Amino acid sequence: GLEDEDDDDMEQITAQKVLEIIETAWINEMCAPEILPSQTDMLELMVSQVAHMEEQMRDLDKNDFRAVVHSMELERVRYIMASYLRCRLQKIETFTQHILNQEESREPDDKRLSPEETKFAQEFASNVDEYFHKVATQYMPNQQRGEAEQRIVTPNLMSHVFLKANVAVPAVIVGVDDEEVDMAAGSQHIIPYQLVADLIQNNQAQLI
Amino acid sequence: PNYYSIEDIFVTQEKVECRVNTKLQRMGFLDSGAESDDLEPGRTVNLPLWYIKELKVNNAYFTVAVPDIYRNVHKAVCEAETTHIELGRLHPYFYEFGRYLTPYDRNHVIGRIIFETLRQRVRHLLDISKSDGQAAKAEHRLDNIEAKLHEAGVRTNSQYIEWLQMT
Amino acid sequence: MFGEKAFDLLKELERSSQTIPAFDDDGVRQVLEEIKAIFEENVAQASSYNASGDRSLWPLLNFRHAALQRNKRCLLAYLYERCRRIKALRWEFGPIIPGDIKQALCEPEVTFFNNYSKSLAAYMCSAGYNQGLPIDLTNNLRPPKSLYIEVRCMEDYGKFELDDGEVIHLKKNSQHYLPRAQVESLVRQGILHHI
Amino acid sequence: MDPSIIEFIGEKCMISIIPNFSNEPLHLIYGPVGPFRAGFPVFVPLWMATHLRKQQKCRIVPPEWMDMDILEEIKEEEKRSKFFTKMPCEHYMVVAQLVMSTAPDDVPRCEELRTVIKDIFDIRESKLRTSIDAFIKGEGTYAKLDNLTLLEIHSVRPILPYSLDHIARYQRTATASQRDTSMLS
Repeated sequence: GLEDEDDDDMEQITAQKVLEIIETAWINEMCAPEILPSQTDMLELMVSQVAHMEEQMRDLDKNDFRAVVHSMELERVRYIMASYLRCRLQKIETFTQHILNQEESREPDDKRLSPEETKFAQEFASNVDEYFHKVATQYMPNQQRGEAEQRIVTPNLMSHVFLKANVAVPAVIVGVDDEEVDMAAGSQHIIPYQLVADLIQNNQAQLI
Repeated sequence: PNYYSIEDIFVTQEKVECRVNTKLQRMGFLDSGAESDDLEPGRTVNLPLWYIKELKVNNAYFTVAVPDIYRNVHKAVCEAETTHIELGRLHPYFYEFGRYLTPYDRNHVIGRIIFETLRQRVRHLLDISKSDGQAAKAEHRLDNIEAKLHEAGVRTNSQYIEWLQMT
Repeated sequence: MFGEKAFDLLKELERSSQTIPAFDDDGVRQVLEEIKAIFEENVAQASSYNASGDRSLWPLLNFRHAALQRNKRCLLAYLYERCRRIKALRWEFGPIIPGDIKQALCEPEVTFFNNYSKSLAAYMCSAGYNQGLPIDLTNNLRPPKSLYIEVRCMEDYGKFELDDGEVIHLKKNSQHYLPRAQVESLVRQGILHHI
Repeated sequence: MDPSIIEFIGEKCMISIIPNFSNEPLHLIYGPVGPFRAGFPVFVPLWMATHLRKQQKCRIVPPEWMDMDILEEIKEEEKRSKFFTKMPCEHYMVVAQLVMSTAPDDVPRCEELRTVIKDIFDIRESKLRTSIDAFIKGEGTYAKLDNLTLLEIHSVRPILPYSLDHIARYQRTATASQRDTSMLS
């Protein structure tokens, strides 16, 4: 109803702006221990914006100058997208163990994880078991048979990462277990990650 | 099933000099057959970690038990010589042994020693910041947990170089 | 050697760095003769009155346990890194140009190779476009440039270029009727650091 | 952490340059781009003057922090900057390299300039060794960024932390666990 949104709506979101709209939420997963929220708007955003700019080229599909530039920017975009998904592929390809368990805690919406990832992941875990098929499956585990209880991959949430200040330059004391006394706006007092899976889901703070 | 690693099972193996308080039976992997389901209260024994990982630090089937490197004397003067206690390869990994073994002491000292030792790496690799030349530099005073970050920091500089211009 | 051989087992890949002649299915046969060599003993005392429930077995449970731990998870690495290397070179190309040999498939890796290729295929279908554009990601980085010419190379083997050509002889001087979709696979798995 | 990953960050920044065309075989992109007229400045990113100057299309000029006196006073302030100093664009270590490759065809004083950037780079880095030389008792709730730049910090990143977890696990376990009279792991 209330128009004029940063999404694909009744206003111009620049290719530069569509860079902005998820650049940080890619950089976070670069520097991180566990999975972060999923996003899905991109899949229609990119393909829409990119196709429109493509056809805008496609009229003048011979040039040397600006057709070329548009192509270059497009390639930069695809680098970023492939990189995001490379990392998340990697983390769940590792973390097929108890990632499923938070998901059966709620099975979140597009927030936490995405469905095709789930198909991917359960397909894989079936593969591992039906590969172990041709190892020891006259005597496959007599108790710990399927997806197991001590077999874990990515539980750890204290990989001490760098945090970027962006808020009240005084100690705006906010959600974290530790003594985040002496918070600020352009500073950092580094800490673990478990204690803040909060501000970055608030996007109060950022990573570096 | 571990704090996993390619070193997944350099984990439950370190052999000891474990003594005895009471009787034993049927030593199994020792010279044992149908020969001893009985032995003495008091006998030093070399023993793995795996079966004893879960054998009752309170209970005494076995006893107060340390290795001699792991005996407290050198380790004490190396919390006073937490400055140049030198390692080599007679005890190549020396860094997270207590990361199992600490509660089996009955004297409550191990972890303090160890943490001090690696606070020294909080001070140590001040000098380690570059790859100056050819193959290898100093590659035998090393646990193979410091080996990893050592190679890693080397690489970090190695590619920083290629950044340094078009190079 | 008492649970160490994987240092030897991935030593199959010792020369196979990027000067790779080929590969094989090493290090399974005698070693997984173990898994059935041992369950006999591990379950020899099974629900037995041989001891009527006392302390004595308590290592032996663990003997089994650690034996298995080493076994299974060694094996996890033994396929896992293989997925990893094949995935890397398969980021250098699709399944257009398959593995060097397709004879170092330790049988259940039927499941695994195909599973990985097609899990990724599914994810591809999601990716690129909502319908799914398997979208060129890691090869043929010509900006808008020629479509139909052949070029010079650096002596490939594998001979897997089926694409659109009668015979392009995918090696050095693979120089024939080469279109664009002919030449759509290999960039750095060992050819054209030099045209 | 790389030589180019940060140019996906750094190289997107802008200056304003002069071309020798007006609006091209295409006029202009639907975008923040300005109208193209030769003989006059135009604002662009710096992933293109690269593409353009070597395409023999344009001239170019720098920012203003690319000078002498700013880069003669920032250093002496930075001397007793017990923490950090003036930060002209905060990733000038990547802009300056991608600047000083080609543009020194016509940039002025591209050598004493380089001298100073190295002179400031090394010192700030070296400072970023000695910060470590006070870190006691697991102070992973206290640190410095206040006028940091990024091209220095990624030169450390993988080293310490993938260790620092199990390093200060002995004391990070302390405000996260319990035992009897002695310290816990």
